[PDB]
Amino acid sequence: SCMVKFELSSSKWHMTSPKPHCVNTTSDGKLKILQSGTYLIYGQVIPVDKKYIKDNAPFVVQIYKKNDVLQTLMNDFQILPIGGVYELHAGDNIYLKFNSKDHIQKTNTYWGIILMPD
Amino acid sequence: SCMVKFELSSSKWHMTSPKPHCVNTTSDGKLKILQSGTYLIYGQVIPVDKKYIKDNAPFVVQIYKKNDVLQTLMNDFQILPIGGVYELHAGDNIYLKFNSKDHIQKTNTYWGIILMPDLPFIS
Amino acid sequence: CGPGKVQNGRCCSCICVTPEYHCGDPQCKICKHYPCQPGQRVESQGDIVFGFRCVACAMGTFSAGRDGHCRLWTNCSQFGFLTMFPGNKTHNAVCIPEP
Amino acid sequence: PGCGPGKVQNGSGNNTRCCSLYPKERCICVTPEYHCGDPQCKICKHYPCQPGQRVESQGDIVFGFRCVACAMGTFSAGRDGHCRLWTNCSQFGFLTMFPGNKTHNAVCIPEP
Ligand SMILES: *[C@@H]1O[C@H](CO[C@@H]2O[C@@H](C)[C@@H](O)[C@@H](O)[C@@H]2O)[C@@H](O[C@@H]2O[C@H](CO)[C@@H](O)[C@H](O)[C@H]2NC(C)=O)[C@H](O)[C@H]1NC(C)=O
Ligand SMILES: *[C@@H]1O[C@H](CO[C@@H]2O[C@@H](C)[C@@H](O)[C@@H](O)[C@@H]2O)[C@@H](O)[C@H](O)[C@H]1NC(C)=O
Repeated sequence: SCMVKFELSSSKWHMTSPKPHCVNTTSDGKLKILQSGTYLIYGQVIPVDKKYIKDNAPFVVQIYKKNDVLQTLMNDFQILPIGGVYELHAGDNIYLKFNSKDHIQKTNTYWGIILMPD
Repeated sequence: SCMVKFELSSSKWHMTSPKPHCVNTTSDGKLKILQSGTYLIYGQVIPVDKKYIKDNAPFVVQIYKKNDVLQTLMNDFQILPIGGVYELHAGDNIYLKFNSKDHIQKTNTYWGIILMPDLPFIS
Repeated sequence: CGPGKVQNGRCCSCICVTPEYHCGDPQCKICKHYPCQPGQRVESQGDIVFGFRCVACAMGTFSAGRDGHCRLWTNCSQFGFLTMFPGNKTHNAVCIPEP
Repeated sequence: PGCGPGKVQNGSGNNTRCCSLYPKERCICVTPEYHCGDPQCKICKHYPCQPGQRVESQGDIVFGFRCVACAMGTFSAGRDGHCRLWTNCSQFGFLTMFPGNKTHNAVCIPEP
């Protein structure tokens, strides 16, 4: 198996092995794919309550491949699940992009990836 | 490695074994948890194009446990990923409920679960 | 039944009791707001969370307020009265006695 | 489509109405009350911002908009939402009959 989980409140990953054969993890929540194959991105982006937002900006989240937008997500400042089944290859960078970092609540905001069996 | 994947385009499952030891899948797209532990609900709900909507209903998708509303998801008819990490017990029923069946597109629509291993080593 | 209250079974017997407010749930768990100008009517289009419309009142029905549910016309002939005004989709029939 | 609220992006490599290089490449949403809603001007959104204030962008992926007053030395007389500098009368040899406020331009008069 090969699976990771990034806890944003602690900026630490939770891995199945200290040296995963599928991805290389960074300290800022980014991923480099080491083995080509089918993968499953997952996670939940928890925004801070709308009553606390000052900058009137849309709550937008993007999942980035190397330079391609895998998906663009937005809603009205609610629990935002991300991910999906994507066919990735070796050498791909996986990272997230937020419309404004103020919108994101650190506590219980996580994301990761898992290698896909058939 | 208990993992299942339901394809709503053909209403058929994609399982690892002929019978998963953790869940018992139904042909309509529901599940029944048979083993306590951690699971990963996932899936993408592809809504029909916003110009094809005649009944101007919100695009609300909800995942349900036995009787507890697990999560409520809604947006202005865009790609809607679902799921998340949730601790589950044996006997829990997992099924989706939608706001209007006219919104869900059959193509590219899928959802399932995976049995979660423990993730001991932290960086 | 609460836009400013709770459900007090003015309540279920569920109807959202305040003008311009109709239920936004198949179980009336919450009461949303929707004006629907007199003569129109509120159409619900949700199975989880309700969407609201404003469809006009069919002939024979009327709505002279922002409630959003058409009321039937007052039939004067059923009471032995004569109709001083038959009525349109925004006003009711006005009856008067016979001399 | 960085210059179309009713059109396309027609690169202003000559002054007509669009993007032009200088930021390095620089697109302007050409219709009043419409300013760009993207770091690449991929789409043009609508925001009135009544005269006297400019539009503040607050997004890194999709833009949010505010109405903040023009700074000292700038003016805006319409609902566009971008403040322009005061006309410097002394540059052309003119005199300020009226120096200008945040909603009206300066009034230059020649030397009598
Ligand atoms: C900003 O200035 C305007 C205009 O000032 C007057 O008119 C100028 C053209 C110039 O001749 C100045 O010396 C004058 O003091 C103020 O008033 C508006 O003036 C216009 C005439 O152009 C008139 O049509 C409007 O009704 C006036 N509006 C108001 C509200 O008085 C205006 O008050 C100034 N605004 C601020 C915020 O300072
Ligand atoms: C609908 O009817 C409205 C009401 O008309 C006025 O009030 C009624 C009760 C009578 O007293 C009548 O004599 C008054 O004129 C009208 O104002 C309105 O124009 C009508 N609209 C249509 C479309 O018929």
